[PDB]
Amino acid sequence: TQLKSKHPCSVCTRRKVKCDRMIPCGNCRKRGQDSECMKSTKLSKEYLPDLLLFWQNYEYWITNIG
DNA sequence: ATAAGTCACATGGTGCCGAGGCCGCTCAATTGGTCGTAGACAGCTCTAGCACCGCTTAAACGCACGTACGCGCTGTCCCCCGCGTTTTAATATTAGTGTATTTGATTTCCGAAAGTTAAAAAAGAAATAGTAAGAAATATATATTTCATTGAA
Repeated sequence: TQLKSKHPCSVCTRRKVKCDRMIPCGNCRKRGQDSECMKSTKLSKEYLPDLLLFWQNYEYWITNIG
């Protein structure tokens, strides 16, 4: 779930009958609109570890050598 | 006779404090207006529950008889109370921790409210099957006829 804000959907704060706290929003999923979710603040992970693996090769061939 | 100087004397004026009066600020209470809404009021037509009466009889009252249980008497036995003397925790006094409720603040939740809108359904008509009564089909028992056979006119 990864809930760290516990703050309601800003577009959904208008009619805040429920708040499922799901990403992007349970109310938006009921509403079927992800674009409206992006318009608000509203507080993708498998590429960071491979890039860190790649960093070791980068700093050896740029900073140390070259 | 008078200008100038002395001495006291009576009053003018300026200043902070005290007491009374007015005013503004705020909060609560009260009342009038207003308008959506509901209740009183006629008004009408309909169910519907008494008055009567016949009647048929199930039920009820009355008189007489008796015996099944209510109570009274008398024994005999168990059976809580009454003291007397030991035991034993209730109980009031501090007290300390560690829960356990309560109050503000807030912030995210949940349903009253209003407006459309579609489904459940209610009434009425038609189909159809259940059931009872009637008529026909038929199986069966019995009389009747006819022929054969064997004994009488």
